Amino acid sequence: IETVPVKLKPGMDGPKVKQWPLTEEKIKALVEICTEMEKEGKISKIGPENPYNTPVFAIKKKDSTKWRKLVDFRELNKRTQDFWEVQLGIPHPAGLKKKKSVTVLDVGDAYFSVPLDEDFRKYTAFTIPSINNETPGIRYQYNVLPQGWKGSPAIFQSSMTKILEPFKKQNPDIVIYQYMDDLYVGSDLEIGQHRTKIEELRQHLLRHPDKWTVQPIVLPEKDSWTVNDIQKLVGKLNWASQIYPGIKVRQLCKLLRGTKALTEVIPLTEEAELELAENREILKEPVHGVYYDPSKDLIAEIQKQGQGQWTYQIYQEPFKNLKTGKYARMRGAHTNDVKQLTEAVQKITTESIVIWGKTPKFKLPIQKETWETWWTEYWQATWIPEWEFVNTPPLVKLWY
Amino acid sequence: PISPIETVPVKLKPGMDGPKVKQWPLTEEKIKALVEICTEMEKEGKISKIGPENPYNTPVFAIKKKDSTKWRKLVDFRELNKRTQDFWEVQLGIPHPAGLKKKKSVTVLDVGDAYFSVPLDEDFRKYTAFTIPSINNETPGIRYQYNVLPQGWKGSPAIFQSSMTKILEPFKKQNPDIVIYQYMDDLYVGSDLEIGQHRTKIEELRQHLLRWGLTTPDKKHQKEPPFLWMGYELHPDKWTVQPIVLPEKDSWTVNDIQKLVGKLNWASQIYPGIKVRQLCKLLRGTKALTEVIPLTEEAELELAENREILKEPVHGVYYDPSKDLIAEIQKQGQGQWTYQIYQEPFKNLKTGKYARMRGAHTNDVKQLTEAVQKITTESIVIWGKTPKFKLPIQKETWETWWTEYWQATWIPEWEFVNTPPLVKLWYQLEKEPIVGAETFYVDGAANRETKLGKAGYVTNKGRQKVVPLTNTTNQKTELQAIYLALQDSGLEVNIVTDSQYALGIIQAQPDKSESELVNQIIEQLIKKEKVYLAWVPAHKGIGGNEQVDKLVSA
RNA sequence: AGAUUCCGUUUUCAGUCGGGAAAAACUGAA
Repeated sequence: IETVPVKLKPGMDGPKVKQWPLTEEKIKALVEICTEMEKEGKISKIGPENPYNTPVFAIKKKDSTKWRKLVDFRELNKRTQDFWEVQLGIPHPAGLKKKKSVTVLDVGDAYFSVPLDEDFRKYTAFTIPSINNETPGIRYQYNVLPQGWKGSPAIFQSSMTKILEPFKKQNPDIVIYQYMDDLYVGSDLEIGQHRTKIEELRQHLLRHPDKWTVQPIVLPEKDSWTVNDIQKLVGKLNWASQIYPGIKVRQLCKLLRGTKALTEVIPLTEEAELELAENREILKEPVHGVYYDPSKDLIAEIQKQGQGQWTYQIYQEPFKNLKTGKYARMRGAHTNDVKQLTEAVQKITTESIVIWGKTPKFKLPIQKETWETWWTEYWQATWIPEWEFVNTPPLVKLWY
Repeated sequence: PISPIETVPVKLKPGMDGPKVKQWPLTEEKIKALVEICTEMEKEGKISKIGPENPYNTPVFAIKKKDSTKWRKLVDFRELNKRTQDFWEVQLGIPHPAGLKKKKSVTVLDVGDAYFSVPLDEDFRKYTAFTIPSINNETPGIRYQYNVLPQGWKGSPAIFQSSMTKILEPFKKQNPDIVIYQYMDDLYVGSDLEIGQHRTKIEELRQHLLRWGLTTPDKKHQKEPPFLWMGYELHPDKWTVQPIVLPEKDSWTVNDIQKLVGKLNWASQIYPGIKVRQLCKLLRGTKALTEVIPLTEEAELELAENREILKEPVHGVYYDPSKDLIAEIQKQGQGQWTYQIYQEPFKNLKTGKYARMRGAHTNDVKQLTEAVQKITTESIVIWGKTPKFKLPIQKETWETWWTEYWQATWIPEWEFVNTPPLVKLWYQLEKEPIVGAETFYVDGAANRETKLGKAGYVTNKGRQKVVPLTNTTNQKTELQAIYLALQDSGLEVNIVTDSQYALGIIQAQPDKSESELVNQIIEQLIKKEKVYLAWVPAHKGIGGNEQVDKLVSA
C-alpha cells in the first residue's frame, strides 16, 4: 500500500538511546525472533551509519510459555508528531469507566501489514547486543508499523474502524476503545454472554471496572487516647486540610496544651468529640475540585506499606486526587519488592488506560540502580510507562 | 589487496564542510621520506595523486624510523574528524577475558593491514586529501587523497568492524562449530576440535579472508598457549594480562600523551581506576600534533598512581557454562566492600572492591544491597546470568529491615555466610512511645541573614535547655536540638520535632554520614536503650511545642 | 514561617555542583 507520511515533532531528531546489557538468554531469544521477521521482511539489517537507536528487550507474556520482543520506543514516541489530524483513538469512551466488564485484546499484530513511510524507517533502528562484546551488534530497521509506536495505531485507525464497524453496529452497546496495541472491549452483559461477543469480535479480527473503588480516609477508633495519639491525629488532619479545606484541628490541639509526657492519657472532651466526628464526615465527602483535564499528565505515586501492601494516588495537580488506592499483593514467598512494585506499576497503568485513557507517569519509591537491574525480570506488558525514582516521606502513615 | 566489499556511505556533519589546513613545511629529509612513502601507498592503491583544485587539506608528519633512509609518517586528522558524520559504535564495551568459554582448539589470526585493505566511499574521499611540500623552499607540493580507511580517521574502526563482519558471515554460516571473535586486527578463532581438523579450518578461514583482500600474516600464533588476544594471554584454563608497561620519555609529544591515554583506558576495564583525567586536560587545549607539552604535579603524579595499579598482574578462569556462578561480598571496612565471583573455590573469575556510599546517610544493609545490584548486572554483562550470593548478613536481619523500610527493595539469590565482619541494623526506633520516658519537646531556629540560631528544649519533667549557635541553617538547629535532648536524657526517651527533615534522616536508621552532627546523633542512638522520635505540625498550639518555640526565638 | 520534587549523562566510562516546575553544562577515553 502507499505509506502514510509521518514526521518527527518540529526541531527534534530521531532517538539515540544506548542499549541495556542483556542476558546471554534474552539475546538468543531475540536473535531468532529477528532472523524470522527479517525473513518475513518486516525488518531489515542496517549499518553503523544510522546514528539512531532504541533499546529492545525480551518480555515473556500471559501464562508464560515463550518470548516477546519489546522495543522501548518511549523516545521515538516523544519525538513523534502528535496524532490529532488522523485522530488517534477518537473520543475516549467514558463508558469504559462504567461497564460490568472490559477485556483487552492484542490487536497489535495487525500493524505488521501496513508499510511504514520509507523516510522514517531510520528512526526505528534498534540493536541486539553481544556477550562480552565479542561481536558487533546486529542492527535492524522496521519496514512496517512497529509494535510499540505511537504512529502505528493512528495510521491504521481507519482500517481498524472499517473492521469493527459491522460488529459494533451488530452489537450497538459494547464499548470498544483502542489504546496503543490493545483493544479494550467493555460490556455489561453476563460474563458468559460477554465472552461470546468477544469471540464474535475475535473472528472479525481473525479475518471488571465496575468493581474498582476509592480510598475513604478515616481516623482511628480510640479511647486509649494518649498525648501523641492526639498529636498523631492532629498532624494528619492538618495535612488532610490541604485536600479538604473544611477539616480543622484546633479543639484537638487544645487537649494537647501543656508539656505533657507523650504517654499521658487525655480525656477526649466534646470540643474534640465534635471535631473528630464532624471531620470524619468530610473525609468521605468528594473534593469538588477534582477534574480530569485531558491536557495535563497523570502522575502516580506509590508508597510501600510493608505488609506486601502498597498505596498509590494518581493526580494531575497536587491534592486533587483523581483516584487513590491500595494494592496488597500478598506474596508469602514471591516477596521480590521489585516484582511487587512492578506488578503495582502495571496494575495502576491499566486502570488509568481504562479510565482517563493514558498511562500515568510514575514516581517510584526505589533506587534507580535497583529498579534498573531487575524490573525486566517481572515486566509482562506490551507497553512501558514513564518513571521517575523518588524517596517517600511520611505519607506511609499519612494514608494507610 | 584492497577488499571488494561494498563501501559504507559516510557523510559530514550537517552544516559543515570538509577541512582545509596548511601544512608546516617539513625538513628536506622528512619530505623526501614522506614522498618515498606516499609513492608506494599510491602504488599499492591505498592513496592517489590529485589536482590542486580539491579545496580541502589535512597536515602530514613522521620522523626518522632509525633504520636506513625511512620515516614513520602519521597524519593529523583532527579536523576531518571534527566534521565527520558521527557513526554508531555497536558494542556495550570491550570483552572481558573471563567471559570466554574454554575451547579445545584456539588460534588467533592477526588480520594484517586490515585498514588499508578496506576501501573508502568515493564520495567522501575528496575530504581526505593531504599534500607534500617538503621541497626545501621553492616548494609547490605533492597532492594525494586516500582510497581506503585512513589511519586516524574517525570512521576507520566502525567501518572496518562492519566490513570484517560482512566478510566473516559467509564462512560463519558454514562453520557453526567455529567461534570467531573480532576485536580490531585480531581474530580469536576457537573451536572444540581435533588439533588436526582445527588446523584445517584455520586454513580454510585464512583463505576466505584472502579472497577478500584480508591478508593474514604467517607471523601468527601457530604454537604458544599464551595467545595474546586483546592482551589477554589465553592459556587453556587461565587467561591472564601481562602488567602494562607505561613509559615516560624525554620528548613527551602530544599524540604520545593521547595514545598513553589509550593504554590506561584499555587496561581500565580490569585495572580499577586509572583515568588520567587531569592529564586529559592537557588535551583540552590542542595544538600541532608534533609539539611537546608537559604539565604540573597533576601530570607527573597521575602516571605514578596509575603505575602502582598497573604493576600487579591479573588473571582468572574461563566461563564454564555448566558450573554455577558465585559472588561473595565482604564488608572489608567503612564504605568499601569486596567481592569475588568464582565457580570453583580457589579458582575465581573476577575479584573486586566496591567503595561507595550512595546517600549522605546510608546503612550497611543499604550499601550491601547496592553492591549486590552492581555485581548482578556486571555478571549479566559478562557471563550472561545473575550469580548466586554468599552475603555477610543474616536472613532475619534483612527481613526485618525491608519490613521496616518505606521503599521497596530486593536481593536475588540471597544466602547467609557467617563471615567475620557482619552486617546489622545498629539500632532501631520504637514503634510506640515509651511509657515513663521524659518527653523532650525539641526545636531550633536561625536567622537567615545572620546565620546564627538557638537550639533547645523543654520536657515533661522540668528540664529546659537552650543554646546559642553560630553559622547554621534551621535544619542544623533542628538537628542540634534533637542531639541535645539525646545527650541530656536517659536510656529511654520520647523526643518530638517540628521538623520532617531531621525526622526523616533518623527514620532511615543512618549508619554513618557525611554529617558529623548526624554521626553524633547516631552515636547516641546506638547507646540509648529505647528511642521514639515523633513529629508535630509546627505553629499549631500543640503543647510543649509552642513553648520550645518561644524559647528559641529572639 | 519553613520545609518537597524533577533535571542537567541520555551507548558507557574518566572529572564536580546548582537551578527550575516540562525548561536549561563539555572534552577525552572505549
